[PDB]
Amino acid sequence: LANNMQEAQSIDEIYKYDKKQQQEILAAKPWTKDHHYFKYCKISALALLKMVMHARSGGNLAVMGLMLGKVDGETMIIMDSFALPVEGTETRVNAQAAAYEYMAAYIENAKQVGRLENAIGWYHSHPGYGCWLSGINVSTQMLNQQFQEPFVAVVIDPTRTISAGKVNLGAFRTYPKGYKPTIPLNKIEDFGVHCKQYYALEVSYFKSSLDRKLLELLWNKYWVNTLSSSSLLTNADYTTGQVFDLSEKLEQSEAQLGDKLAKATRDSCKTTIEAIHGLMSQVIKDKLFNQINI
Amino acid sequence: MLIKVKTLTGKEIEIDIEPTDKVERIKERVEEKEGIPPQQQRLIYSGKQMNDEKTAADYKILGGSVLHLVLALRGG
Amino acid sequence: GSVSVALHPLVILNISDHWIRMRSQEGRPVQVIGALIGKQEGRNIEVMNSFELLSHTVEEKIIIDKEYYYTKEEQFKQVFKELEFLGWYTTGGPPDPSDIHVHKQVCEIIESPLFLKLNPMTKHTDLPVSVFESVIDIINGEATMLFAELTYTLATEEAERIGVDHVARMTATGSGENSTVAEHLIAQHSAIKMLHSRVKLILEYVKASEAGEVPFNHEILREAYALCHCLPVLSTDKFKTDFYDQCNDVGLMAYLGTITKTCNTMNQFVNKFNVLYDRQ
Repeated sequence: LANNMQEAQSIDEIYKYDKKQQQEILAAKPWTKDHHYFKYCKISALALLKMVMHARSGGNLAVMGLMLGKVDGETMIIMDSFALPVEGTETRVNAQAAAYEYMAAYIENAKQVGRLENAIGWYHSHPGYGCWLSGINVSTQMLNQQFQEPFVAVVIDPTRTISAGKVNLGAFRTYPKGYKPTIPLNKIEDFGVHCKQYYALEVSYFKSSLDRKLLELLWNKYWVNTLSSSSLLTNADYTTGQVFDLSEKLEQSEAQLGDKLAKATRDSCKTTIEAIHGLMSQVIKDKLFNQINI
Repeated sequence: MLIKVKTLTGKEIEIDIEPTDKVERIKERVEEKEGIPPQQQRLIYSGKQMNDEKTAADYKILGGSVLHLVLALRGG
Repeated sequence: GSVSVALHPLVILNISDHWIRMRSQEGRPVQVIGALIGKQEGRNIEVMNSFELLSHTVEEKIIIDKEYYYTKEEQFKQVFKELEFLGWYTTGGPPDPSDIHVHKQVCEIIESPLFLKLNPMTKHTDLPVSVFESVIDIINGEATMLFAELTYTLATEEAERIGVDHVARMTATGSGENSTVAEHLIAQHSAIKMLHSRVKLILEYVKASEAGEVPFNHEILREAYALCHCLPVLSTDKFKTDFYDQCNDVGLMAYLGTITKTCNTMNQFVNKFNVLYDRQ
């Protein structure tokens, strides 16, 4: 924990809110020009944890809520998530009367304490029903996007997440009216009949310096799973798939050349860095264990 | 009259309606200001949603009132 | 001892986010204060959530707002049903008379308030989170009050476990000014450090046993012998061949992957040369 910096780190400016910049970016409205504008959604660790806990706590029923944050450039930042007092069946949720009063009161109370962020989106949980936009979510997301432009639909699946051990969070945004534009068919199948109406987004997560510092001492028995990590063995299929997509991207960039090369180089660097990190861990293990009593 | 209507995302709307006037008047003010359909709108004052059947003649609005506007949302 | 308290890995994240957000907003580090919620089952207290609280300052005294607390208590009951006020938290180091004053003021709300202390500016590897319990002793005269230290647990839900593991295994949060090599090597360094500490403790124990200053245990010594007769783990030739094969494969994967980056730099250089040097 020493021989480094302990003050405001380079992962804390993401948590800083600038009112003037947000006002300028809201007045600019760069989203209306290119409709494929937003492509990245950065969610805080706290927001994701709260969303997953609330979705799982609902049991087999469906739950819904809001999420705060802001928007910068080509990315949407989602910082906090607060639930709603909704009473939904196994398929549909309504949020009839007490949900909106809760929204207004909670936003006002949060602004009282110091929460300077505004509402940035809504989320609703599919209890084992995959991760896609239904014919009602599409309509309500279009309704929200028509007037409150900075918005995003987050879909979470609690049952599948708890059964498979991996979170299933999907960020989506709807195209406006009249916007038309051995390989698996899941690309069309896993979406509803409105597959051409909405498009997904790249979901990433971030955490603060204090978040990582406190989570470093979260538990002191994963060291065994790190020493006997067995890297380059549990994700070989991942690396082969990455190599295949990298070859496809290289072919596309070569066709274009005859700026697309930048993302291909980035993907290649990422895959190679992962492989080199795995080899480094294996070399460290070999030096630690097998180089003793020779 | 400069009654303020605020959406949760930060949009601002200014309307002009006398207190004796019906809440349908507020509804069509926001209609001709933005265009959100009448059946897809909810308005909140003082933390309590007003009903359509209450005329704002005996109402705790004496100027400076801010109305929180939200859009109905549903999921499946 | 006293009342067994069960802490979830969501309160601590709430405190850390609170501290980070207010420190960023105010520029300088500050003190944050809130309120915990949970359940009371017999002799067991469980804290599972927390919400922020508003506090004002009168010269030196810190006064917790009561009307805002009441509104928040009425509001949070709609979403969470079996949740009740349990205690209050703050961020700071050693206990302070300001904390005792705040606890005495807060005592007017619940009968047995807890006291969760978080250390955001810790300077050691000791646990930064400490659960304190303030029971009113029967000492007469001046109220000599020392909050009893509590050995909290880490009771956690299944979805909470999944989310906590997902955030713990996160690595893309940085990869900016700090090299990803540093982040990859830090985990290995910490794991090796903990293993080295454990084996150093074992070595100290066996040195003490051979010195004669401790009672001689015939079973632990033979267990240590069994452990120590297996350090060269799997030194067969097949393992060496497999290791060399893996190293060669990763070397090829690095070669094919440095070539493309060199080609991209090539393309950028030729593009720049074909505009800023080419004669139209």
